[PDB]
Amino acid sequence: KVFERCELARALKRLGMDGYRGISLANWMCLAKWESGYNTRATNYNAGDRSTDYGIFQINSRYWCNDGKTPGAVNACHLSCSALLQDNIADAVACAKRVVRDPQGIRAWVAWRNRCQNRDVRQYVQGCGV
Ligand code: NA
Repeated sequence: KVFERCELARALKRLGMDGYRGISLANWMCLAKWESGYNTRATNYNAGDRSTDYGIFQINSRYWCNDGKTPGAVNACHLSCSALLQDNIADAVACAKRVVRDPQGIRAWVAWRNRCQNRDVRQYVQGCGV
C-alpha cells in the first residue's frame, strides 16, 4: 500500500508515535517519506553486506527482523521480515519503536540525518489535523 501523506500522519498518531522516545510525528513522516515514499511493500537489497531493508521504514534484516538469508543476523523485533510488508502497519510501527529504544534513536537511519535532521519538517504534517 502507498499511503497518502495525511492518511499516514493520522494513522501514526493513533499508533502512539507522536513524541515517542522524544521523536515528533513530523520526524517519523520525514523518515517514511525518504525511506520508502510511504510505500509498505518497498524492499531494498544491500549487495554490499547481504542484508535487505523492508517496508515503510526500511527496517534492516541484520538486527531487526528475520528473513533467514542474512548472515550473522539477529531478530530484535522478534518478527519475520514478511510482517513488515503488510498493508497494516501495526507490526512495522512496533518494530520502529524498538529500533529507537537503542542509544542512537532516530539517528539509526542515515537517511534521517541526510534529509530530516536540522531541517524544517513541519510540511510533512501540515493540514492533516494531527
Ligand atoms: Na535478522
